[PDB]
Parts: sequence; C-alpha cells; structure tokens
Amino acid sequence: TLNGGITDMLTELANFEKNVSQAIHKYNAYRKAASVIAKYPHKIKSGAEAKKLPGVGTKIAEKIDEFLATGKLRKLEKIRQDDTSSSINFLTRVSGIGPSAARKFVDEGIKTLEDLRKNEDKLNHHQRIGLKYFGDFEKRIPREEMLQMQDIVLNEVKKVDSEYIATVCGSFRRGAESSGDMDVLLTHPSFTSESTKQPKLLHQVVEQLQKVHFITDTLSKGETKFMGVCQLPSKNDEKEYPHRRIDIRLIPKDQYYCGVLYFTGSDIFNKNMRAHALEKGFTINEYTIRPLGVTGVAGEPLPVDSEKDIFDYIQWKYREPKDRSE
DNA sequence: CCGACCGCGCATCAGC
DNA sequence: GCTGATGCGC
DNA sequence: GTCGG
Ligand SMILES: Nc1nc2c(ncn2[C@H]2C[C@H](O)[C@@H](COP(=O)(O)OP(=O)(O)[C@H](Cl)P(=O)(O)O)O2)c(=O)[nH]1
Ligand SMILES: [Cl-]
Ligand SMILES: [Cl-]
Ligand SMILES: [Cl-]
Ligand SMILES: [Cl-]
Ligand SMILES: [Cl-]
Ligand SMILES: [Mg+2]
Ligand code: NA
Ligand code: NA
Ligand code: NA
Repeated sequence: TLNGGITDMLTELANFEKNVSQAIHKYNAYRKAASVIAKYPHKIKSGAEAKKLPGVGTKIAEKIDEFLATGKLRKLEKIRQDDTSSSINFLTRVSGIGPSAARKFVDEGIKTLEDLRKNEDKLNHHQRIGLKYFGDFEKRIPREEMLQMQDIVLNEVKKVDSEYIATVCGSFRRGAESSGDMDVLLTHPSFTSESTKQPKLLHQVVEQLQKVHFITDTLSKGETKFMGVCQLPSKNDEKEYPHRRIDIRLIPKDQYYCGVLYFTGSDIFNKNMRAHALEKGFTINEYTIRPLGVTGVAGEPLPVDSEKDIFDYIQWKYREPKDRSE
C-alpha cells in the first residue's frame, strides 16, 4: 500500500490491455512494473525515481508524474467512461469469460449480469458455473478458512489412499493471511515420470471430495488437472460459507519439487524465474529443469532433490515461499 | 532498431 | 474419429 | 511497454 495509488493505476492499465486491447505483452509489461514498484521500499516522489526500476520505462514514468501531480490518469478516466470498454472489462470478471468471449457477448448486446442470467443458454459449462458463483468468487478466503479446508482435503485424501500426499500451494504456502482460492498439489507413488501404475488417481480423490459434499461443481477435469468449486460445511442455523474456487494438480511423484515450485508461485515470480532460467541457458516447467542445447532445444532433465537445487542451477540465492510474492 | 516476452492442461472448434 | 489451433485459466 | 544486445 506504500505506493498503492500507482500500483492500482498500473494494474487497471494492465487489465485494460488484456481484456480490451487483447494485448498480452503490454498487460505483462504493466503487471511487471506494478510488481517492482510494490516491492520498492520508499514512497515514490517522481517518475524519474520509478524509471530507475527495471520494468519502468519512459511511458510509465510519464504516467506516474501525471498520477502524482493530479491523483489520476486521464487515459483511465476516459476508459472508465467508455461503455464498450467498461462492459468488456466487467464480463471478463466471470470465470470462463475471457477477452474474446467478452467482446463477442458485447456485440450480441449481452453486457450486464442481468443479460448473462437471461442468456444462460449462450454460455458453456464453466461460464455458467462462473456466473452462478459470481459474487462468491470475488470474496477472498481468510487463512483460518484455508486451514479448515486444508484439514478436510488432507483427511479425505488420506481416507482414499494413505500413500497420497496433498500439499496446499499458491498464496497459502507463501504465508498469505487470505487467498483468492485453494490450490492443491497431489502425488501418489504409483504415478511417476516412468509409469502410471494406477488409473483414476485424480478421479478417486475428486469423487471422495464430492462424496462428502466438499466439491460442489466442476469447471474442467482431466487425468492430471481438476478445476472446480468447493464449500466448507456450516453448522446448525449458521449462514453458509461462500463457494470457493479449487484447483487440484496431480504431479508425478519424482517431479515433486518442480511441481511445488510451479504451484507456489506467484505467477509473476514464476515468469521472472523462468525468464532468468532462459538467460542462464535452462528451461523450467512444472515437471523438470533442463539445459538449453547448442541449438536451444531442451536437453534432458537435470537431477533435483529440493526446491533449492532449482535455484542453484540458475544461480539464484534460495528464496523461501513467503518471499516469492511478486 | 528488433525481437522476445514462461510454459502448459482442458474445452472447444474447424477441417479432414 | 484424428490432429491442430485457439481460448481460458493455472 | 520495456529492455538487451
Ligand atoms: N508458470 C506460471 N505459473 C502460474 C501462472 N498462473 C499461475 N501460476 C501458478 C503460480 C500460482 O501461485 C499458482 C496458483 O495460481 P493462482 O492463480 O491461484 O495463484 P495464487 O498465487 O494462489 C493467487 Cl495470489 P490467489 O489464488 O491467492 O488469489 O499457479 C502462470 O501464468 N504461469
Ligand atoms: Cl501486446
Ligand atoms: Cl486514475
Ligand atoms: Cl523435481
Ligand atoms: Cl518436461
Ligand atoms: Cl515461507
Ligand atoms: Mg491460488
Ligand atoms: Na527502468
Ligand atoms: Na474471466
Ligand atoms: Na488456483
């Protein structure tokens, strides 16, 4: 919040470029600037001072000077006044509606929550579930609720097969006092990079969680990734908890560290780290870290026994989860 | 200037 | 059906 | 929109 004004401004610009301009690189550019400024330990007094930071350039520095002088940005004022832009930006807040679908809907004259609700037949499944829980999905999850949810997921998985290990990742694993959703990494010894010795490993865990009415809806589901909806149980007479987004990722057991690195994030952290990897001649995904050959074709998986081995390969000091929140 | 910008799972579609 | 491209979301 | 080479 130290430079909250500026970071909010940059994020709104990022959002515009993603949702309206469908310009993903500008979106990332703005997001990177916002990240580096959020980290910066002084109240920025000028654009020039900000432009010192990597990711902040001439244009964002100009914008910062306007913001600091006036408390606002004319470019954003106009955007806010533009109906097409406002509408498109709104609709993308529904899970499953992205920039294109949003713009398509706005061409059909579907512009508001009302419109969506009276045109449910125009929505795919994910989008329908996103509309159903629109309000709920805007609420954050207090950590104390994540702890209750953790306890449920871990216990239920244990009942399915004691050899499963489920790890809560995302902002929770980074120590955040609230989270936008729950991310669960799962492993089981029978699923490795060498073999899938057992089918339905993810399905069985999903079934059990639906069985106990923890998972309530499914947005998408395959052999290794489940994306859906869950809800804590409430007590007699007590108002129900909001429905919450949940993602469960099943990773080969021997690839745990790359998997938990990926799923701990943050997303921007992962992008920065993978980019640095490339500069150092490696490529990192959720499975492996590999060298980039003479040509730039990935080579074979390097051995990894900890998260820190990954950092070591690319010549970064180890960062604890809590310091990966960029 | 001028690319290159992380990397990938699932849903859905077009074209064969 | 299949493969590939595109959208969306992590 | 920013930056490295
Ligand atoms: N490489 C990469 N990893 C990503 C990306 N997006 C997400 N991840 C990884 C990194 C990310 O941490 C994890 C879960 O994604 P979620 O969108 O839930 O991010 P949280 O951090 O949990 C977010 Cl602060 P909260 O859920 O609390 O509101 O997936 C991406 O674009 N790229
Ligand atoms: Cl772009
Ligand atoms: Cl503003
Ligand atoms: Cl690993
Ligand atoms: Cl791989
Ligand atoms: Cl930590
Ligand atoms: Mg999360
Ligand atoms: Na700069
Ligand atoms: Na959306
Ligand atoms: Na998530």
